[PDB]
Amino acid sequence: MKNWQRIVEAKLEQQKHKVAEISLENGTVNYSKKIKHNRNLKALTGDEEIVRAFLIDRLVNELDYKPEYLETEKEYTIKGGHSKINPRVDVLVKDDKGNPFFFIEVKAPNKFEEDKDEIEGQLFALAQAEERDFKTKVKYLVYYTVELIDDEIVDRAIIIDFEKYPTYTDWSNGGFISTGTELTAGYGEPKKQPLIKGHEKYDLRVRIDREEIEGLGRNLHNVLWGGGGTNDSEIFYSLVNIILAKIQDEYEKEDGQEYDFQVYQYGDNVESPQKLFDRINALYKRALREQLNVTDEQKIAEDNVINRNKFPLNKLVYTVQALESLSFLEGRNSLDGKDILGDFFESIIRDGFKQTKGQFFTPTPIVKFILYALQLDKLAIDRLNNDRELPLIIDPSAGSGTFLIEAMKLITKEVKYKQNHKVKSSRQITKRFEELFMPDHNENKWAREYLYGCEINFDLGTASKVNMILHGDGSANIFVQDGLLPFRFYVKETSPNYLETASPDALYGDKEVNGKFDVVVSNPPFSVDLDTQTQREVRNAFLFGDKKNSENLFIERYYQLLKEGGRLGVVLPESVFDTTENKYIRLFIFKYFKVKAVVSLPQVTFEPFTSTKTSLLFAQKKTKEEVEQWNELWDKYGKEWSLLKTRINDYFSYFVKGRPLNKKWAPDVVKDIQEGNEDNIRKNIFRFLKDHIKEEDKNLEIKDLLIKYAEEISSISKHEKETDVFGFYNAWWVFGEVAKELDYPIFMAEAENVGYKRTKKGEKPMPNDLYDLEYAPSTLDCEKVLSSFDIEINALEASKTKLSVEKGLLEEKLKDKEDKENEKIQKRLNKISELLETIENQLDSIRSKKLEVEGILEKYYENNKLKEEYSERDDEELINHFKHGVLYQYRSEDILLRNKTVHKILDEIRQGVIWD
Amino acid sequence: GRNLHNVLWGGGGTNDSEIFYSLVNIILAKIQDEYEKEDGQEYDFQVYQYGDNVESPQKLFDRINALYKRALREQLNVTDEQKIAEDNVINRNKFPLNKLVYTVQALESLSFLEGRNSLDGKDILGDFFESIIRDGFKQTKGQFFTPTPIVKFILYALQLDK
Amino acid sequence: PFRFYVKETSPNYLETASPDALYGDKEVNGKFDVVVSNPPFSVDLDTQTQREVRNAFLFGDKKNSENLFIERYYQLLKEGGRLGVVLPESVFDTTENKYIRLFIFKYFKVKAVVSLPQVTFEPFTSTKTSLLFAQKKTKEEVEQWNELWDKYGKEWSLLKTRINDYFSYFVKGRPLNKKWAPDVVKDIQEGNEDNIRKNIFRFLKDHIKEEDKNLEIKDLLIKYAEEISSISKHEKETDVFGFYNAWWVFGEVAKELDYPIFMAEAENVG
Amino acid sequence: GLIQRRNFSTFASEPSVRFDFNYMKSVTPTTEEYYTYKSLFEVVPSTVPTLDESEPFKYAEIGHVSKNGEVFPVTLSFEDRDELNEDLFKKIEKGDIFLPERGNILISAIRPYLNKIVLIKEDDKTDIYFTKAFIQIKPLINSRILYYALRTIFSEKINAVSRQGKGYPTLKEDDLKTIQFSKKVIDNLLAKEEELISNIDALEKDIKELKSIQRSKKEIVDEVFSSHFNINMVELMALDSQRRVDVGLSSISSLNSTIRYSYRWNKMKLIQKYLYRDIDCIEPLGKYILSSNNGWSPESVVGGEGIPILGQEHLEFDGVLNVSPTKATTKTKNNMENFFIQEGDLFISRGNTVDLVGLACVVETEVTEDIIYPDLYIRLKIDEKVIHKKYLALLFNSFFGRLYFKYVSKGKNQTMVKISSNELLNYYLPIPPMEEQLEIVGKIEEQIGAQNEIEKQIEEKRNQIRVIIEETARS
DNA sequence: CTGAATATTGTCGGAACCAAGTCTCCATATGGAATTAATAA
Ligand SMILES: Nc1ncnc2c1ncn2[C@@H]1O[C@H](CSCC[C@H](N)C(=O)O)[C@@H](O)[C@H]1O
Ligand SMILES: [Ca+2]
Repeated sequence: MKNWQRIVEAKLEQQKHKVAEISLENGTVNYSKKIKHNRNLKALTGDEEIVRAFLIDRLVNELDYKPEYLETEKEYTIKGGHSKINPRVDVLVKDDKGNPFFFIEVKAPNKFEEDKDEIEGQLFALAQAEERDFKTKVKYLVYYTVELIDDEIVDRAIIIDFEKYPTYTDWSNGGFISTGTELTAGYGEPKKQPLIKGHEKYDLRVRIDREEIEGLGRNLHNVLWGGGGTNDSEIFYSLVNIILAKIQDEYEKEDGQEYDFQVYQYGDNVESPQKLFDRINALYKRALREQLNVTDEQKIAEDNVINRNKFPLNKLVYTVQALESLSFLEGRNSLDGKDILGDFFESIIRDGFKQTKGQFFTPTPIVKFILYALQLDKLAIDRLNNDRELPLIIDPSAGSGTFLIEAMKLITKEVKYKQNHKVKSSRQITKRFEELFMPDHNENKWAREYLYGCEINFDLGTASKVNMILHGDGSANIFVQDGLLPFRFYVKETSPNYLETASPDALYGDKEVNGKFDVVVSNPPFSVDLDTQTQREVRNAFLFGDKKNSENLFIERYYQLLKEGGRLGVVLPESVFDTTENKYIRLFIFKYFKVKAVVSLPQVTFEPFTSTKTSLLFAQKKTKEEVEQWNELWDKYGKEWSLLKTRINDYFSYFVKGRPLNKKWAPDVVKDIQEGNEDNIRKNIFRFLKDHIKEEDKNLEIKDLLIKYAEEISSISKHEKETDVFGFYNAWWVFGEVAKELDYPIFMAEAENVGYKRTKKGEKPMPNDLYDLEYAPSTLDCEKVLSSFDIEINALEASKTKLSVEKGLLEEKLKDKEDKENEKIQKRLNKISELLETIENQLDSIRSKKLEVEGILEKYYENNKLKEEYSERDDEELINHFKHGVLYQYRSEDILLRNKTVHKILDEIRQGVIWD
Repeated sequence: GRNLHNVLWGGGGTNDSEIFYSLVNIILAKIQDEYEKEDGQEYDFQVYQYGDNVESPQKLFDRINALYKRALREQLNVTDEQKIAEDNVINRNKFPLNKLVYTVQALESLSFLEGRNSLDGKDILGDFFESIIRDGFKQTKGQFFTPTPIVKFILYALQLDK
Repeated sequence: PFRFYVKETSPNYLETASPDALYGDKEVNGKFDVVVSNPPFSVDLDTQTQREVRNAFLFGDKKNSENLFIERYYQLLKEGGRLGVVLPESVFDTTENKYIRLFIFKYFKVKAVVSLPQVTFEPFTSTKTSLLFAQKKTKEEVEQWNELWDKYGKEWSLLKTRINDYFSYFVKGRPLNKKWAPDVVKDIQEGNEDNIRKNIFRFLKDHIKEEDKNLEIKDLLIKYAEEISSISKHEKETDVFGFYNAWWVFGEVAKELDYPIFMAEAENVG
Repeated sequence: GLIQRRNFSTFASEPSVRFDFNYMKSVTPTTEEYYTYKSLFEVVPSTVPTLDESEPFKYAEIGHVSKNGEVFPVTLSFEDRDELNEDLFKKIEKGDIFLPERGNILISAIRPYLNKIVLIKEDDKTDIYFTKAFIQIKPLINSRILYYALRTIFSEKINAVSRQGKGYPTLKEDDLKTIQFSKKVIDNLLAKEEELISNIDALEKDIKELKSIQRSKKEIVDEVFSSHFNINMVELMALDSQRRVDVGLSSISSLNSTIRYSYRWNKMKLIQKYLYRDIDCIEPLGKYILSSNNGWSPESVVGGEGIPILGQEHLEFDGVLNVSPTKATTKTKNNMENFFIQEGDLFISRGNTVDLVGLACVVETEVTEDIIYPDLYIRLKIDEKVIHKKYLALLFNSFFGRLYFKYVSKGKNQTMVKISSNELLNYYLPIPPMEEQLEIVGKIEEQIGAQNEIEKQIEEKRNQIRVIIEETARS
C-alpha cells in the first residue's frame, strides 16, 4: 500500500461531493448511484480500483464531467480466437450527445509500463466494438494512471484521437502516437502535443523514482543496443551525445521557451525525423562551445550527434521520447534515497559497454585505496578548518573520471556524514561549509571548482562529462584536449581556471610550472607511442622530452602541477621501478619529490585486460628550499667526484701503464710519487671506490690494487651520456653521498589479493589485502529496523489470522456436510492445516531472529550508534553476523579506517606514513 | 598494419573503430589520387615538407578531404550533392590532423594500384580490421574473416571456372 | 525480406520474391548460381529482423544465426545451383541441431565434406569448422523426398500404435480391448506367429540383434523398453516433418536413394 | 589427409543423423560380432549425496584425476568456507556432486582421450565424492575386466563419438550407450580372468611400491643445500611470507648501480641478509665470469624442417640439458656456428615466470647434431677452477637461486620475467672451497640418479600391464 | 463439476570458450667500431 494511496484517500475524504470513496482499512470502494454501473464494485482489489475511483472523482469534481454520462465496467465481448473473449473497459466518459468522448482504461503506476503491449486488446478493439454495436463515435482512447505532484495528484495518461488512428497499426507506425497527456475539463485537449514549455506549472520531471529509472534503463538497453550491426560502444557514445544534447536543453533554456528536446507532434503526425535530427544537432553543436568548449568553428561543423548510418533516426526518435520528460540536471528530489541519476548512468555503463584492452577503466577498489592512502579525508578536513577551502584535485588521463567521481563521493561522505565531527564551526567555516555543500539538492556543486581532470579522447571526454553532470556536478573544468600541452591551451569559459596559469621556474629547466594543484591522482597509459609530429611539439616544456619514453612525461607533468608539498598518488608500471632505461626518471623523482610509499599490486588487478604488473607510488613534492639543498649537495659531491676521478686516472696512468711522471699533473697528485707516500693514495682510492672496496684488500699494494678494481674504476669514472641536468657528475656516486646525508624512511608494501578477481565471465570475491570493509555501520537507525521487523511480523500475523478464520469457516462447513463434498472439504482442511503449521514454524523462526536482533542491538549498538569497543571492527562475531541473516539488508559498504589495530595495508599506510 | 597502431591509438586516444573507418577513407582518397593524376603531375596524396618540418595540417586536410569527396562521385557513384558536401574523409574531433599526416606520410610511397598484383592473396582492409578491432567486439558479431587460401580452395573446388 | 533490397541500376536480382509450394508458401528469390559465405556463428539477431524471421523462415522459432542462414542459401540458389560455405562443426556433430541436418539433407544435395583443422582462425577464435559443398535439388526431386517421407511415415505411425499395444498387453498385464486394431487382436488370440515378430523387428529395425531372432515373446519388450519410447516419441516442429520420429523414416528414405559423396580431412592448411 | 568415401545411408546411423568426419571415420562396414551396452555395463543416473556437515570429506574434479586413473582428492570441511575454495563449495551446493557406489568405473565426459577413466574398487575405504562430469557406468562382468578393457583397448572408439561442437570435446552418455564392443576381447579377457587380475595386481602393487618412495626432482636439490649449509627449512618460507619491507633512502644506493627501488629488490636484499647469516663463503660472481652470450631465436615451426632449436621447457631442476628439441628453423644468420650448444656449456634461463627464472643447466649429453639455443638463454663461460659449473647450475636451481631471481629480475610483464647480465655479475653466491664442492654435487647426482632409475620402472610396469592386456585380448 | 492449462521451479546441453600455466620472437637503442677531422708534438 503506497503513500499515493493514502493521499488519494485523504483527497477523497476532502471532496465536497461524495461521488467516489475508498477505505484502505476495510479495502472497500463506493461510487455514487448517478453513474451507471454494470457490475458491483465494493472491494478494493488493488491499486487499479483506487486509481479508477480517484479518476472518477477528478472527472466529476475537478474536470467537471457529468456522473450520469459516466459508465463503469461495460462489457465488450468480442470474437477472440475459437471462443468469445469477454473483456471489460474501466471508464467511459460520454458527451451531451451520448457518444463516448473519453475511453479510459485504468492501470496501476507499475502496470502502466509493461502492459502497453496489451493496449491493442484493451483500447482499440473495444472502441471498434463500441462503434460497431452502438453506432456511436469514440473520440479519445486514454491509457491513464495517477501521478503525484506536490500535495496533489494529476493524470499521467497517453491519449490518442481515435478518429485520427482507428487502428492500432496506424498508432504504432507513428511511434506510439499520443494526442494528449493530461485530461482537460469541458471536453478539451488540443490536436498538437502539449509542449512541455517548462519553468512553470509544468516541467520535465523533478520527483523521478527508482523503478521508473530501472525500467527506462532496461527498455533503453533492449531497444537501442539490439543485435544488428554497429557495435556495443558506438551505441553508448551516441547515447552519451544525446544526453549531452538533453543537458544543453537545460543550460540554455530560460522561462517559457518550449523545450527543443521533444517530438513536437504537430497535428496528428509526428514531425519529420529530419527536423528532429537538425534541431538536435543544433543543440549538440552549441554544446561543443560551452560544455566541451571547442573553439575551432570548422570543427563545430562536420560533426553530428549520430552517424545517420550506424544509428537509424527512429532509434533517436525513441530515445527522445523516452528521455524528454526526465530532467537530468537539477532533478534529484528522490533524496529519500539521495542521488538517483548517478547510478542510472553507472548501470548504463555497466550493462552497455565493452571495456577491452585499451579501453578498460581503473578498478574502483584501487581508486578508493589510493584516495584513502593519501589521507585525503584528513587533508580536506584540515584544508577546510584552517583556511576555508578544499583540496583542488586534478586527474590527467581520466578516461572515465573514476578517480574524480570517487573523489567526490569520498569528500562528501567524509566531510558531511562520517567525519563531520572533525569540522570546527568557528562561524567562518560554517559559512564556507554551507556554501560548498549543504542544501542536499546539490551536494557536488563544490566539485565545479576543485576537480580538474583531463582526457585526450573525445568520446571518453564526453562520457566523463556526462558522468560528472549526472552525479550532481558541472563538468566545465574537464578538458577534452591533451593532458600534455602548454598551460595556456586550457580555457574553460568561466573565470576560475587554475589549469591555465604558467610561470618559469629556475630550479626546473626554466620551464612552465602551475604550482596550484593540491593532489594528483591518475592512472597513466602503460605504453604511449607518440606521433612523429606530436613528439616535436613537446620538446620545449619537459626536461626529458626527447627520451622516446613518452609515458614518463606524465611523471614530469606531475611536477608542473603540484604546489610544493602536493600529494601524488600514481599507478605506475614496474618498469619505472625496475628497468635501467628509466634510471633518469627515478633520479627526477628522487630530486624534486619526497618518495613516501610504494605498494606492489598483483598481476590480477587489471585482468582480463592486461597482466601488466603495477605499483602505487605515493610521493610528496619538495619545497623550494629542499630542491636547492639537494642541488648544493649534488654540486659539492660532484666536484669531489671529479677531483677524485682526475687523481685516480693520473694514478692509473703512472702505474700499470707506466709513465715517467708527467708535466705536473696536479699539485696534489705529484707531491708523493717521488716521496712514496701511500696513505693519501690509499684514502683517495678508497673514496673513489667507496662501494667496490673490501676489507681483505687493505693490505694489498697499489700496483695490483689498481688491477683488481680496474673495470670498476673505468665504470665509476663515466659520466651520464644524456640528462646532463645533473652536470656530468656520476649519478650513483653523488646520489649515494647525498642520500647518506639526508635520509628519510620509505614505506613499502605488497598486496597478494585486491578483493576482486574479474574475468571474461564476471567478477568474483577474493580476500582483500588492501583494505577491510566496515560491514557494521557506525550509525544505524535502530527504530527504523525495529519498525520494519514489527511490520513484517505483523503482516505474517495478519496472514495467519486470515487463514485461521478461513480454517474456522471450513471447519464449520465440514461440521454440517455430507461425504460426497466432505472428501474435498477434508482435503482443504488438511491442506490448510499443514499450511498453518508451516506458517507457525516460520513465525517462531522469525520471532527467534527478532529476539536475536534485540540482543545484538542492545549488546553492541545501544543508542543508534556503535560503542568504541568495536570501532575497529576487530570482533569477528559482529561483522560475521552482519554478513548473515536479515541484517545483510542494511549492512555498510565503506572502507574501514582503523586507528589502533593495524592488520591491513591501508590501516598501516595511514599511520606509518607521515605527510609533510 | 602494425606501426599504424599505438601511433593512431596513441596510448588510449583514438578508438579502434575510428582508426578503421578513417584508414578506409584515407585509402579511398589515395586510390582516387592515383586514378586522377596523369603523367607529369604531382600527387595530391602526399605531405609537402621543407626537408624537416611539414606544412600546415589544415591545407593537408583541404587537399585529402577534397580528394575524398571527389572519390565518392566517380567510383562510388554517389550523386546526392548534399551527402557529398556533408561527408568528410575523417573526423577531426576524433582523429587529430597529426595522425592524418603520419598516415599519409606512411602511405606516400606505396602504390596501391599496380601494387595489388605483388601482394597477391593479401586482403589489406580485412587484415587491418582483424588486427585493429579487439576480440570482444569481433566475438559478439562473428567478425572472423575466412583466409585467402581457404576461400580460394572453396571457389576452386566448386569448379567455378568450369 | 527480399523486397528490402533497393538499387538504382541494372535489374536488382536480389529483389524478386514469390512463395514456394515445396518450401511452405515462403519467398524464394532463386536466381543465383553459387553462394559462398561464412555464416556469423552464434550472434544475436536484431529485434526488427527477429520479428520478421518467424513468418518468413521454415525454422524461424530456432533463434540461431548459423542456421537461419542455411535457409537463405536455399532461397538464393536456383534448381541446380552450387553451394560452398565454412560451417561450424556444431552443424555436423551437435545433436541439438538435428533439424537443420535434415533440412540440408532434404533440399540440398551434399557432395563433398572436408574438415578444416582447428589451426584455422587460430589467433582469433580457433574453433573447429568444416565445409558443406551442397547443391539444391530440382523441384521434381523434392516431391520424391516428400512422397517417400510419408510413405515411410504412415508405416511408422501404424507401427507406433501396434507395438505400443503389444507392449501394453504382453507386459504390464492388460486384457484385450477389441478396439485396438483389426489385426493386433486378431493375431494375439492365435499366437506370436510371424506377424508379431515381423512387426516388432520392423519397428526395431535399427537397434535389433540377429541372435534375438529365436527367443520368447516377453524378452524383446523389456530390454528395448527404454528405447521403445525413443522411436515412438515422434519429432517436435511437426509442421515441417509430419508427426514422425525422423530417424526411422529417414533411415529408409535414404536407403532408397543413395549418394556416394566424398569426404576428406586437412591437418595443415598451409 | 584422407580420401574417405561414404554413402548417404550411413548417416542414418545413430539418433542424431550426424555426419562429422570423425564419426563417419569410425563407422566402417562390419562383419564380425557386435554386442551393445546391454550385456556389459549399465549407466547409473546421478543423485545428490547426503553430506555430513561435521567431518572433512573429499572431492575430485577432472583435473584432480590423471591419465593413469589415480585420483588426487582435496579435503574440504564446510567449516572453512574460504574464498580460495569458495568455488568448490558453491558448485557442491549447486548439485554438482555425487558418490560412487563401490564398483562403478567413472568416465570423464569432457575430452575422453586423456584416459580419465577411474575405478572405485570394491574393497576400499575413505569414500571420495565426484563431479557430475563423471559417468557412473557400473558393470556386470567384474569392474577390473571392464576397466582394463576400456583403458588401453576400446579407446579408438570412445574417442570417436565425442561432440566437438564449436568448443569442448565432450562425451555424452547417450552416445556412450552405442559403442559396438567386440566379444572376442571380452571373451578372451574373461577366459584368462583368473590369472590376468593376479599378475596385473602384482604389477600395480610394484608400481605402488615404487611410487611410495618416489620423490620430486626439486626437493632433492632443495634438501641437500638445506642439509649442508645448516639453514632451517621452516623460516625462509616463513620470512618470505611477511610483506612489510621498510627501507630508507640511503639503503637505495647500496650495491644498486642503476638506482632501483622496487619492492621486490628490497625484499631480495632482506632475504640475502638471512641466507648468509652463518655461511661465510660468499664471493661476487662477476669476477668468476669470463663471457656471456644470448643465442639466436628465429621464427620456428613445430616439427618442421631445419636446424632444431631448444626451448625453456628443456631446462630442468637438475643441471642437465633435456636436449629434446621440438621447434625447427630454416633461417640463416651468417654466424650460426656461434650458437650450436656443444657439450660442457652452462645455460642460465633468461625469461620465464617469477619462479622459473634463473634455472641453469649444464649440457652433459654428447650430441653430434648442431642445436641452436634461443635468445631466452644466457651462455656463461666461467673459470673451471673455482666454481665447478655443475655446482653453479645446482645452486641456481636451489632455493639460493630461487629466492634471489624471484625478487631481482626485471620487467613490467611478470608473466615473462627476464634477467640481465647485471644481475648475473652482481650476484653474491656462497662459494665454499673446491673440497666442499663435489660433495653437494655427487650426493645430489646419486639421489637424482636413483629417482630417475625409479622413474622408468614405473613406466615399465605401467607398460607391461598394457602389453599383457593387448596380448591376452588378441590371443 | 473433468479438464490439461501456464506457471513457475531446477536441471540437462552446450559454448567463433578461456582461466591456468608457462614458453617467445621480435623492435631498438647502444656502443663500439669504425671512421673522422682534430690535437699535440
Ligand atoms: N596525453 C595523453 N596521451 C595519451 N593518452 C592520454 C593522454 N591524456 C589522457 N589520455 C587518456 O587517459 C586514459 C588513461 S587509462 C586510465 C583511465 C582513467 N584514468 C580511469 O581511472 O578509469 C587513456 O585511455 C588515454 O586515452
Ligand atoms: Ca595491432
